[PDB]
Amino acid sequence: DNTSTQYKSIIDITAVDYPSRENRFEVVYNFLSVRHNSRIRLKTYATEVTPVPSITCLYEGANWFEREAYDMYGVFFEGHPDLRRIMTDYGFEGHPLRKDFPLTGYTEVRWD
Amino acid sequence: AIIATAFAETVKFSGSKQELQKRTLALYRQFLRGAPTFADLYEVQFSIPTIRTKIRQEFERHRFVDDLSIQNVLYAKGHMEYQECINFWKQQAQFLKYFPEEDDIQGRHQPSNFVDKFLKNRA
Amino acid sequence: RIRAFTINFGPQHPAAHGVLRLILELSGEEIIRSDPHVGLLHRGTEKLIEYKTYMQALPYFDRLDYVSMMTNEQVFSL
Amino acid sequence: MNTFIIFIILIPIVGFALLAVNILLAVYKPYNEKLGAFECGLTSFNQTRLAFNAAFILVAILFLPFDLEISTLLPYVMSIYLVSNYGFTIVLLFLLILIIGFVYEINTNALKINKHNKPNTDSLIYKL
Amino acid sequence: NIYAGGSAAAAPPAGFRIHRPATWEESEEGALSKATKYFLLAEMFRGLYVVLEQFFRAPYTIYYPFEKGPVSPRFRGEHALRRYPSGEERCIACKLCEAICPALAITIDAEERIDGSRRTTKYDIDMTKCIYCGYCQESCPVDAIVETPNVEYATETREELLYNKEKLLANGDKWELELQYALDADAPYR
Amino acid sequence: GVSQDLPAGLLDDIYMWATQFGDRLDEIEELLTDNRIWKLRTVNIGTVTAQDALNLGLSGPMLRGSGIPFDIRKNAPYDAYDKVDFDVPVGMNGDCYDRYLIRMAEFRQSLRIIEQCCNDMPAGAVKVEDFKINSPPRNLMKEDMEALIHHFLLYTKGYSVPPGETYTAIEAPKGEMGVYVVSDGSERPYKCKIRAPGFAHLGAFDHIARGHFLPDAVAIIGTMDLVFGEVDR
Amino acid sequence: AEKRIAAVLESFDKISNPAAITPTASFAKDLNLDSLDTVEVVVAIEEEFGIEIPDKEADEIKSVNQAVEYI
Amino acid sequence: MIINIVEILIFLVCVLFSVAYLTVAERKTLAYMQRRLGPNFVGYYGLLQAFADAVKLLLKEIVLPKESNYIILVISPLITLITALIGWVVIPLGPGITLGELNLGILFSLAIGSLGVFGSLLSGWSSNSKYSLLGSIRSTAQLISYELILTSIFIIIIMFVSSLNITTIIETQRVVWYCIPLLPLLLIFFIASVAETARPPFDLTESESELVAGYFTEYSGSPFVFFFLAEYSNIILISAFNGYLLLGGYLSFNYSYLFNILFNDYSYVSFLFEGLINSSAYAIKLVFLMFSFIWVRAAFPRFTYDNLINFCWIILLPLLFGIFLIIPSTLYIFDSFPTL
Amino acid sequence: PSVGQDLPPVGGYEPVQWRRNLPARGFRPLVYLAALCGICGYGFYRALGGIQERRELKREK
Amino acid sequence: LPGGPVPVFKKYTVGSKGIWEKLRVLLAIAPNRSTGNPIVPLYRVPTPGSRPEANVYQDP
Ligand SMILES: CCCCCCCCCCCCCCCCCC(=O)OC[C@H](COP(=O)(O)OCCN)OC(=O)CCCCCCCCCCCCCCCCC
Ligand SMILES: CCCCCCCCCCCC(=O)OC[C@H](COP(=O)(O)OCC[N+](C)(C)C)OC(=O)CCCCCCCCCCC
Ligand code: SF4
Ligand code: SF4
Repeated sequence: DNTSTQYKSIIDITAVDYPSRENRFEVVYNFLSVRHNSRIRLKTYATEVTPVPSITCLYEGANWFEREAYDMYGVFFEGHPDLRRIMTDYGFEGHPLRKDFPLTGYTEVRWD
Repeated sequence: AIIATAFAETVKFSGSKQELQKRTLALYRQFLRGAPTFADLYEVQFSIPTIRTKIRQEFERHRFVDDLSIQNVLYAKGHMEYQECINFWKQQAQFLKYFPEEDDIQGRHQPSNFVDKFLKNRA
Repeated sequence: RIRAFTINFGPQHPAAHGVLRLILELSGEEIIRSDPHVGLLHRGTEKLIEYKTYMQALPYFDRLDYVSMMTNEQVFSL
Repeated sequence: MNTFIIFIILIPIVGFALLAVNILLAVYKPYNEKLGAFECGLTSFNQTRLAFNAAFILVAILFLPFDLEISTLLPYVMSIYLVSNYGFTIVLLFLLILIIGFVYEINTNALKINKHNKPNTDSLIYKL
Repeated sequence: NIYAGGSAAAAPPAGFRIHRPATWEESEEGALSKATKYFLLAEMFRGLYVVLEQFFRAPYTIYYPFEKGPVSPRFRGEHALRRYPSGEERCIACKLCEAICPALAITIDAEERIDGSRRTTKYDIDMTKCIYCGYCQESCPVDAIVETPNVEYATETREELLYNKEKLLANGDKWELELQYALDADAPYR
Repeated sequence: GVSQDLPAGLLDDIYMWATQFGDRLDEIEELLTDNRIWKLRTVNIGTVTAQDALNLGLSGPMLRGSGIPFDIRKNAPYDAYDKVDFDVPVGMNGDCYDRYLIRMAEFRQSLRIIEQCCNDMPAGAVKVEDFKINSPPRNLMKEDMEALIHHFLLYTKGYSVPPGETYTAIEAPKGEMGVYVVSDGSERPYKCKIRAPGFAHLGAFDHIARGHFLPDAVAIIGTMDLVFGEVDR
Repeated sequence: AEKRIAAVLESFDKISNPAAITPTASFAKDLNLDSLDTVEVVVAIEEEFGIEIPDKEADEIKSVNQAVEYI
Repeated sequence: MIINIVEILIFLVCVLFSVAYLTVAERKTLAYMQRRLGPNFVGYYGLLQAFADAVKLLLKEIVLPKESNYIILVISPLITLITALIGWVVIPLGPGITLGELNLGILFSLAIGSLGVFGSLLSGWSSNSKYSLLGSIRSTAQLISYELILTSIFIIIIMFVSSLNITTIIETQRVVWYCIPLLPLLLIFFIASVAETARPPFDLTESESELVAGYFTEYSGSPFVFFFLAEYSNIILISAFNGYLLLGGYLSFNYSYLFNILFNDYSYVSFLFEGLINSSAYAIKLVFLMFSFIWVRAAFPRFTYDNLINFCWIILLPLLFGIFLIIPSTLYIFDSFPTL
Repeated sequence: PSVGQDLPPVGGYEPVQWRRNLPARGFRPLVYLAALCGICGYGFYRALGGIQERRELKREK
Repeated sequence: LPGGPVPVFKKYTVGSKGIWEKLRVLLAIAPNRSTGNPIVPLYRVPTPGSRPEANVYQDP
């Protein structure tokens, strides 16, 4: 909302897992200003139990991105209206983009 | 705008364990009340009491967790699971993941002592 | 009280393109709430790329928007 | 026993014969999953009857008076010469009366389904 | 000049504000011409005519499998293992194909042959894992593993699509001439 | 760069295809652009305002239809887009019909650029000329020791990327396509997240489709130009 | 009428004295029913009578007497 | 009796095979409009394609869903096909050359036609799905709506003739086909016939609905054959209505002079030749109308339900009422009320 | 160097057509309206003449 | 205006000859429009597997 910045479009939100840090997860926001033809990135941090404030109040487009970040990493977003899995199977246990989640997971399906 | 769906609760981390206890008992009530709806949606073989028993066992599993943050996450995920079950978003296949005991006997040999486990290279 | 009627538009539906599960709520004619369920084609590509060399990861980008293969390649290459 | 009656009897016979052939030759192996209603591959919950719009009712109800209006002109077209100018005047009066009702239907917008949700057009005002 | 919160490129371009929409009373066409277009479906008739013109043009269809679509020397089809003109295998088990394979479709085993040669004792491709990318063929230092132009090898059982070394060598023997056309056309470009 | 050079007769064939693609476009436009039924299905269907388009993360036609002149090829030029001449179509009603017109004009502009590339294609290499990054040509690989070593290493270990991170975006056919890649200095990316325009478009569906009829929803899905491999990666 | 409530709350586990259900008996004090058990018995009551009970009123229920007073 | 049986067998075979080959013609014509070939492989030049589809379907298992009134779902398509075929009993291929020479033939056409909505209406009830009920409701509303238009045009034509005998209506067009003074009615009748058969661009129910493929979504085997056959049979029959109401039926040109040159007296040869000329005229008109159905399918996108209901009740019906006024007025002005 | 590379012609290729080419065809709308009026009027002339002669045939019968 | 219409004989598509060309010109919505069928002797000839340039190509 500042006149010299005017970053009106939210481009993406994701997380990056850094298992060596005390706060595992860094949350990354990318923003675009069509007014000034400019981009900017904003980082914060989180753990498996400490949430982040949802930015859906500021950008509606953020909604699904935060859901994906919750689904892949387990980061919670405080104030998110409808926060649930968006990618994984119903009842899927785990957050697959964590460095300790194995590549092929734990379970497989078949017809019985 | 982008509006929430049926039985969606905005994520709020309770600042106190008592204010979480209220929400948690309310979620337990919701699950117990939805049990018959579950038995109808998912065409289950077993009885409504079996579903409610399973729900009790699930809530029992975390009866002694102390850290407030962990309880907050357990509650938010339990509510996600309630929303998934009550909206029929789940199919029968994923819903029946919760009831492994309800399936029949898998075989004659489930070892319990050391020798039986050792004969199957599971010691 | 308005009572929504809920329809699964897809996945096995010509307009839903085989993989979209668009859960719609109608009051008569009109859509009042829409809930697209996705992940019916979630392949875990982003997890797989972390186990690949950059050269080995390039062909995963062909298979994202699989009518626009070369521009997908182009963004990864840039 | 002219061709008319024989043809009219013959048609249902052929339909029933094709049905019988299909019953006799196709396999028949019902089972629970096959017996489900096809709704895009998923299952939906049983629901109270959908609330419908009034235009759906109104098209079907208004079909009957308009259909009767149209069908009441059959005696006129079968008697036009006999009743020539007097009946021509009478049928004009009858048509005009029915057209007044058509006018009522058109001006009341009786068969229009209005999209309940409309874009907001209110100005944005700030109390400085 | 000096801008505050802006710039010359964020200034609106000349003419960015659109002209006001015209009303009905400022129309060039009289109402009768418009009604003629409206009731007689003029543009719909133009569309029908365009469709009808196609009906008298040559169709594009080819009569597969009696005719065949275009194929190029670079095309990536079913895999084969090649020989030297002497008949010796070209593969010396460097395992570069196995290392590069993005789908991990290749499984290789090697040891010293009783004549001392470095050669494979096992060369497997899971054709149901393979993505037909051609990376193995690029990686090979001796042109041993190749993709033929053959696409017509559908099977009735999945077990038939796990190619072992015998199957791949037989493919090389079977397709060597077509492979030589393709190589003679594309080797300078690799 | 690219993995191989163009074969010998390709520029001529692309040019001959280009000499008739314009007519191919005209006939589709004959069927659609002025058809009153097409307009009944597209005009004022799936309307998005410019401010809401920005707030929802829409890009490409989904944005240009609302009147905003933004296109990465002109705003942040990459590979050779600065060297070619083309125009950018911008809508004003933010509906399905404006987006259809935008896509049809983009057909023509792509034909323009393809012709300019057929006329201005220069000589030289097609991949970067450092064999630590890209593999050397095969006749060097089978004659020169350094070339063989570099080929072996590139196909077994891969090149190492300096540590760091980037978000890189292009004007893909469906809107802004981005990648956020984090390098830890090794041969394998530490993190790679794909920003698919279809993801944000389908996210905006619930805001755009409210209050429409079901066939309008079919039309809106079609106007978003969704491919679902993009959506769920 | 109250006898139906006594029947509903009699057929539950963890209680070894079926005759201990006096019209003013508290679940947490007499029966030794857990918080979860209290929710279960409240749900069983409201299901037996077919009535839905709101959140605040349901939580404030703590005894047989309050159950009848609301019944 | 014998002659009656032979005539009925000939007429029935011709109608059923014409219906079978209309599906092949649609596939081929759409194909060549789309720069492809269409069926050219099952039989020579793809001439056995329809029979392959029919045999395949006749050997396909019938599925009765669980919540389904199985009797109603198996009899609904049967009755639609039966009424669709019964409609052919009054179509003449020459003066009086028909299976049923009814003085009330037009009325028969309209009544059997009005029995055509029950398939859509009953098919949705066949199951217990609310998707199905809504789709059937819409399709039924469209069907009765355009039934009004077709009936109005019938009555407008009878204003010129004052007869319900189809042969007589055709015979009065030896002076001029009724499409010449009433050309807008030709356009309107074709549009309404396409809508009444629920053909594109009037195919809401099958192609934009909750169920994937209309109210036939649940049909397999011979019930599907019944619905498909009834649809194409109604296409040809409604085109025959168009032909005798507006296109002069079996009339082409005056061949009196040519026949007087060729023949010197009545014979089975002259009778056969006159019959061939009449039938070929009616057949070629039917061919043009079938081609037009397919061509319109090739050229246009679909309406929505709201669009088509508006088209029928706000645009077409008011014009038809205005025509109700203007036709008897013109007959009165010039003293041209038709006698019986 | 560069030997054997695909390259453009020295003069370049002739320009291709890329702008919209949908030329207007057909008479002005009022011509079609006039033709429709003429067709319908001639048809009405014939149909009313036929009706009148049919009535005289009815008198004779 | 560059990009404007070019005649049909400057487009590498088969088209018609003789009396049929006169008929097509009389009956076309737009006479300058091509049919879309590539000219067989000119298009993708010689085939990519028999290019002479392959035997002179060097790494650039
Ligand atoms: C000038 C004085 C005139 C005097 C009165 C006229 C006398 C009668 C004229 C005969 C023709 C009348 C019937 C056609 C009228 C169509 C009018 C129309 O355009 O309907 C438009 C309707 C939407 O309604 P509206 O709101 O008015 O449109 C504004 C859109 N912004 O939306 C629609 O319904 C679209 C139009 C429907 C087209 C149906 C297409 C189905 C098949 C097309 C048939 C084409 C011919 C096929 C035969 C093959 C060719 C040989
Ligand atoms: C509102 C309508 C106003 C139209 C006014 C037009 C009058 C023009 C003068 C020509 C008449 C003429 O001279 O031809 C006379 C004709 C035919 O009769 P006849 O046998 O040749 O005459 C001999 C008299 N006998 C039989 C006693 C010996 O009669 C007609 O019916 C044709 C009228 C032209 C058609 C007008 C219909 C207009 C379209 C209506 C759409 C709703
Ligand atoms: S083509 Fe690609 S995926 Fe297939 S074996 Fe070769 S390297 Fe592996
Ligand atoms: S096929 Fe080639 S790359 Fe693969 S192991 Fe053999 S020699 Fe090495």
